[PDB]
Amino acid sequence: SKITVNPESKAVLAGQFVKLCCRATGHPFVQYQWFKMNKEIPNGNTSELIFNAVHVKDAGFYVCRVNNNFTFEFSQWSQLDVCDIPESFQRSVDGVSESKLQICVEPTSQKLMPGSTLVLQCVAVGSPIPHYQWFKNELPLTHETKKLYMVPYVDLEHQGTYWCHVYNDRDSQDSKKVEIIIDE
Amino acid sequence: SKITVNPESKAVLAGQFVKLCCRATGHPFVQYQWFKMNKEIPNGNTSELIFNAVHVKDAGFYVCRVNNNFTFEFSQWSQLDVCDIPESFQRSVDGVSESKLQICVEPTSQKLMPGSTLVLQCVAVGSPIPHYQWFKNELPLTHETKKLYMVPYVDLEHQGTYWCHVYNDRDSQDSKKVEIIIDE
Ligand SMILES: [Cl-]
Ligand SMILES: [Cl-]
Repeated sequence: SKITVNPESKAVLAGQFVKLCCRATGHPFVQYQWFKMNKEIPNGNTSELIFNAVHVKDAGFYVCRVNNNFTFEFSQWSQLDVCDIPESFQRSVDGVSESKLQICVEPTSQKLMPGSTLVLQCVAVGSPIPHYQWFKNELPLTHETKKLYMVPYVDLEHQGTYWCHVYNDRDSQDSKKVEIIIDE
Repeated sequence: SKITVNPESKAVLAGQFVKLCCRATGHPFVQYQWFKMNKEIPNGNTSELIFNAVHVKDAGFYVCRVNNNFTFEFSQWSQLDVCDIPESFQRSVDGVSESKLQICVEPTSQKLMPGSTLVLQCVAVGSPIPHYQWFKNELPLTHETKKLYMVPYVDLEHQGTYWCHVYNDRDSQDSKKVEIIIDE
């Protein structure tokens, strides 16, 4: 029959306790079957899909099929993103995944020389899944929408103040504004 | 602002004309930006994302972000599946993708010997995306939910009548019931 609760797309750290939920109107008098894409997850025949301690391997797209005698309904797709980061960044994050949007890894300030690789990282967790947008000197970096902002070979033109805008539709958080100096 | 039309997950053949749609309440007085996962699709700044002649490379997960001055809303994820099949199976399918659920590639009847590889194929197109479930002698084959049903090395026990149940939530279509003989 019809679905009351659809699963949320979310970003979590590896090792954390994570659930994905699907609840029908007929609950508990319906059948549930979870899928990671077209793979029928074995023993994922319950309302909520539980990863006791997520692994990066677990990241991907999930859907839940709910049936009731005659019908069949597929839930919305849920994207599970699993980030592997050192313990040193897991401050203010326990072994249970929480929905709150929060930056775990912040960008860094660097003095590089022309020809260096510039690597900028911003890792956040939250539900709904966080989105990224990198900025340089108050302007958004066209198409820079990942945790990583990388420049293979820097010119002097790459100098400036950088930050990442992390956001969903419940919250947003700008990362530290970092300074990238390019000289010799 | 709020979203009126969310994109549907769909399966299409390569070369076909395909659209993905997102429409907000504020239309046409809003901004649209499409994404293939976290990649900001360039020039996908319109209500509908158009693939004039899809390529397999195009398959994947898409979302549309709609903003209106203050707000931001992400649509539901859409799964685009692109199947590459010979022209000989494209009968009753033109160069424009249609929503109707229909089997293009059917399983085949075979007389194999113990140790053979048994390959069973069932390819369908439709919107919402079709789902598969293989059956043997009236019983569903536990966890066989892909276009392909493959057995690397057949025993005599693999003999029987097979078919694929293709389905979404608007329609379903059973494939030809095929006979698999295992002898010598
Ligand atoms: Cl959930
Ligand atoms: Cl659509």
